Amino acid sequence: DVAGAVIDGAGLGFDVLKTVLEALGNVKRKIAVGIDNESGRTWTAMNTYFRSGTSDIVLPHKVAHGKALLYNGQKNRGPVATGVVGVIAYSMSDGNTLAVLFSVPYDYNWYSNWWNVRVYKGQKRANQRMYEELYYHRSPFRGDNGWHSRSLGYGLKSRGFMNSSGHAILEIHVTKA
Repeated sequence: DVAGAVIDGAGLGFDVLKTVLEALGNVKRKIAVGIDNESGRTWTAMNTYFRSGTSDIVLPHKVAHGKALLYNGQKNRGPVATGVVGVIAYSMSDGNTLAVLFSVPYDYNWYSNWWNVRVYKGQKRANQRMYEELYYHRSPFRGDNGWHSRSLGYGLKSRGFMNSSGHAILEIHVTKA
């Protein structure tokens, strides 16, 4: 229980991500993240940048082709009106970086769920700079209960889904172009 689980790629789906959410218990804002590695490359965890919110687990360290990683986060605990906003960075065996943005706001009167995926040339750690590119400059997807596809370059693509609520799930599949 130091890291999030690694499961058979084919196992990843809505019910797995709801089980992850349920284990966090009834906190106001929380996310279950599932990324299926069908990239044909091994991933090695770099880091998670939390702009807001926290996790009691670290990224699964090694995620082979054919494996999905499970991850989670939740709002900072106590009377702060914040959500859970951060960036996951994995190193790929080609020397590049797979980056995932998740954004779950406190106030749905004015803000909505957002996610993003991208491949960076070389070894790039998750930080505020990467958050700002993925959020403000690289056409994030809305957590609109819709599936979205994108060509990542570097011979990969993504297909993913995020729901629209404060109890958020983010399912992503990286496959071969």
